[PDB]
Amino acid sequence: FVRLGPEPGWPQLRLLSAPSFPLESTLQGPVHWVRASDMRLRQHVEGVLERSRHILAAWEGISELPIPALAAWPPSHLRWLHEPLDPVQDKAWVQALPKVELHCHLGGFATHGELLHKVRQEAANPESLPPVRAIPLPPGWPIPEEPIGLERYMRLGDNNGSALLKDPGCLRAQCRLLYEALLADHVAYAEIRCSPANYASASRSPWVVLQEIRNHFQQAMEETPEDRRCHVNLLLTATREEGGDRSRIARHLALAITAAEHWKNGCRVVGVDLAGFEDRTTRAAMFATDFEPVHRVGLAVTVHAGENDDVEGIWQAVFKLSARRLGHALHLSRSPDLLRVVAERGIAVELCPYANLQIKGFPLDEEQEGSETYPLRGYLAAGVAVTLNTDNLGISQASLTDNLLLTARLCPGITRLEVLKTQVFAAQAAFANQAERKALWARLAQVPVPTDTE
Amino acid sequence: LLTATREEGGDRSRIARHLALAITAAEHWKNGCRVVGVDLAGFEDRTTRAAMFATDFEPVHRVGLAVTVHAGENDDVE
Amino acid sequence: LLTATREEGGDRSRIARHLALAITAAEHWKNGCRVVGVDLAGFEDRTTRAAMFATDFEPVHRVGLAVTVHAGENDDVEGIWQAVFKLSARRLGHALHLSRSPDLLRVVAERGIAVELCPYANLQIKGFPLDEEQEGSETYPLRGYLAAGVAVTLNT
Amino acid sequence: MRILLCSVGTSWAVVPEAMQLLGSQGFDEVHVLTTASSKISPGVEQLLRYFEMHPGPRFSISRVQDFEDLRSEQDHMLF
Ligand SMILES: [Zn+2]
Repeated sequence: FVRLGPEPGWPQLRLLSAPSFPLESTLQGPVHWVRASDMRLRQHVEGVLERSRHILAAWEGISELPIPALAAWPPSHLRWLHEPLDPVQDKAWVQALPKVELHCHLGGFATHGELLHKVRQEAANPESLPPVRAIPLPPGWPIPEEPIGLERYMRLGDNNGSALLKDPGCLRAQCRLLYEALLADHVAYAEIRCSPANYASASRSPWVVLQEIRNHFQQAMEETPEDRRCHVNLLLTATREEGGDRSRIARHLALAITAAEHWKNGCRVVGVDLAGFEDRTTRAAMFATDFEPVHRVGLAVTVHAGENDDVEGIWQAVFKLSARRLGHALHLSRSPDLLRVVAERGIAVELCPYANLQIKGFPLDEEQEGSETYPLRGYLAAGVAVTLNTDNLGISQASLTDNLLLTARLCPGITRLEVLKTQVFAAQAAFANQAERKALWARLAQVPVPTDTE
Repeated sequence: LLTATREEGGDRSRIARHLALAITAAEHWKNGCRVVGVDLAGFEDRTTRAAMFATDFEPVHRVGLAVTVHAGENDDVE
Repeated sequence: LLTATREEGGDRSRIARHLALAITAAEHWKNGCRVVGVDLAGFEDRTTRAAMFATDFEPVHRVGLAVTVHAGENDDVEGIWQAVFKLSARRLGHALHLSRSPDLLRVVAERGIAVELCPYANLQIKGFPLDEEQEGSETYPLRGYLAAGVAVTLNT
Repeated sequence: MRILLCSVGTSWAVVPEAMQLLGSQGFDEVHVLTTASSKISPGVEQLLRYFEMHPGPRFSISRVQDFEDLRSEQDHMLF
């Protein structure tokens, strides 16, 4: 007897059982006659060994993969990730990516086109519908020849928002249609920003509007299967301006505090969004005492500190408002000390490629990078947690898929791993709880398999 | 009236919840029983002489909610 | 870490020297041993409680110096609240009463603010029970903090 | 429990010899896999007679259907 030694087997192969792969047997006398119905077991075994080789090959270097499930990818597929993103060839791969949406405005979704009419045709009171104003889009939209600035950008969404969403029927259509846009884009987690007091009426309090918005999204979420369901959380936008009426901020801040404990499950209010008029008169510290109640009840804060080309406003947002996320904020590099603080404290930067290109303008399709480029890759290289968003699905006329692909043209040489790293950043930056984060991470583990690699 | 209770160096989160609840409820109900103001009550001392609650109550003043204040167990006119 | 100690009596000249020393040394050394933050050391009470030094620590935040707040011999959550938001503290020392404020505990975990626990010192100063059977109303809050998602560190 | 799996060919005597690896204690049950070849059919009965006169462990002489001879790659994958 020559013994070749015990064999431990393979960890996921020694658990297989006979019922899973039955062997049909015909009894001829005292001797069994066995046959195999198909080749399923070998296909299972070889698929396991195929995956086991991938994990061991990618085992050394797993810390550099934002999604650990990517270690089961073939080494050719992993080399594909490190290659620069192709805006025209990776349209299908980006479209199928489970995405995270952190900066999306409810009032800027169905601003023009067929979607504007679909919201209008479901008004509860068609006689109260405002006339459709003539708002012509700049030529080349969504990629204008020249940047249009912030004033012209907000005027492109004048057919929707407060004008249209005071109607309960229009508000319902806007919420359900926006969710349908999220599902079509394979968004797994979204945070929608709304201004419920802007849509309030004499008989409809801002609490009534917000409760309708939440239940419209909750009903949409419940009707969707768990596998492809987009979890929607709500941020309340506190809008600042030059005097006029700042009791609306107190109403929105109080509404978000009230809504925070009201809904502990499903769609829920998870933060406030300080936004509106950007100036040294309306800089962050002016509202520092308004947000003390927000901080006492554990509500997160994100700040629209991204147009006036200031860095002092970002300083108050980080340190006077305790903002967890910064909207836009394309001029962090102006203060290399503030850039270090943003990366060190984990403050996430919400980048909106199309909106930034349309409002500010950035060099496009340049083969080198310098002094004017979109700061996405510079922010990533500095350790900033960067997320990519749509800002306004309607005004910008682009989905989250289009915004991700535009970063290929905005930032030369951005890799497909870096796109995946922004989705991971957005999951970490989300104002989600443990149950929402766990559900979102299970979705992000399902990265689409690339086609036509090498 | 919703009572915002002063507590000695303690959680102002319950005050924030009560003050925000009143602002939300003040405009929710326009008829019948309705929330019409806030009460500042609870602990009272030289620390809580209610000057430093003025930041908490500016949002209450912005939405036209009336305020009544408890002069508690004390002999202070300040 | 340079320690700025709060003192009974309002003496803030040595705090001004320590805070200015850390700012000067922050960019002086960029390799090897370097000054990386300031610690706001221990005198308790509403006087010398965090937010009173928010003006003092504006220069520290502007030069990218991290802040840890060193709570000691106190049982108030307002100091932790002011350390997190008025002081922008990135770490908390001896924060043994976070569970008493459920909102504060969630904020600490959500913002990734670490809690520096010192097992022996906390036992010697506060006196937690030892070798007890399961749990309850007296146990060291280390395992309670971990279950809440709090970044917990153990120190000497 | 101790189960012995033994493939067999034109050399049926390997299975009874494989029975003696553990000594007098033997195996709690032994199972034999066989191909459908007619050349090795006589060895199947020789295994049966040995099993009858040495009983006590469970016996199986399960024969792989539609596998007569190893001709191409498909035969081995079927086995
Ligand atoms: Zn925006």
